Amino acid sequence: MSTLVYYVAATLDGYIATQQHKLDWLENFALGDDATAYDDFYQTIGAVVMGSQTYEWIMSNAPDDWPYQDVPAFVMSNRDLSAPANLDITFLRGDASAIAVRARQAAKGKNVWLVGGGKTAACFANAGELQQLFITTIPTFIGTGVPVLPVDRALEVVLREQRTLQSGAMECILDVK
Ligand SMILES: NC(=O)C1=CN([C@@H]2O[C@H](COP(=O)(O)OP(=O)(O)OC[C@H]3O[C@@H](n4cnc5c(N)ncnc54)[C@H](OP(=O)(O)O)[C@@H]3O)[C@@H](O)[C@H]2O)C=CC1
Ligand SMILES: COC1=C(C)C(=O)C2=C(C1=O)[C@H](CNC(=O)[C@H](C)N)N1C[C@@H]3Cc4cc(C)c(OC)c(O)c4[C@H]([C@@H]1C2)N3C
Repeated sequence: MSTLVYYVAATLDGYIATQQHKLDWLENFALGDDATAYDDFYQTIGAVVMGSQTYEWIMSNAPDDWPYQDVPAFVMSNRDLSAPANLDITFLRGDASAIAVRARQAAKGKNVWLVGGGKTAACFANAGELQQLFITTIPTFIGTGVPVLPVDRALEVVLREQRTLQSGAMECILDVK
């Protein structure tokens, strides 16, 4: 069917942000020309899913430039949060299965991009709803920070592809189960 994919950038110790929710280690790093183009991945996406912390990061850091206007967007939270009334943004909560079929439908046969973050990704994985991961790994350790996938127990994956870029960053596709 349609794939729920976790496409994310992470440190070598498996963190997707500093403990203060900063991405200096990420944004200050030049992936290089030989990286897989962002567009080529985003072309395969028909919906995005997010937790509320990642939503608030994007709105505080790019308030006038929502990046996913091209697709519907589902933000999970237990608040009655509000989006600018002009943006394709829905707020859902609870069981991760219902959210996935809602998002897979809206994706129209394209994939659902689980942008994150960790807590949200783990909710889906614990529910057996996460099917693939695409990780860009930055050659750095930050010691502590936001965990990429805080699952409750060991989630094993099959390595389906891996590239090492000229800059030291790496890319891999992981299939769940
Ligand atoms: N480096 C990268 O490539 C990426 C980095 N990031 C970073 O990750 C950080 C945040 O990741 P994280 O800290 O894991 O927080 P999340 O982004 O996972 O948001 C977590 C929140 O989502 C809500 N939520 C999750 N599951 C459910 C559910 N089943 N039902 C209802 N609400 C739910 C809750 O919000 P509430 O409290 O509202 O209930 C929870 O606190 C941010 O700093 C972001 O910038 C994000 C994506 C990729
Ligand atoms: C592949 O390597 C990745 C690198 C090198 C990255 O910089 C980033 C990622 C990578 O995967 C991925 C997604 N890739 C993306 O290209 C877009 C930004 N979504 N990201 C997910 C998001 C959403 C977002 C949004 C905005 C507006 C950001 O402002 C720039 C931003 O930094 C971020 C980021 C981060 C950026 N978090 C919060």
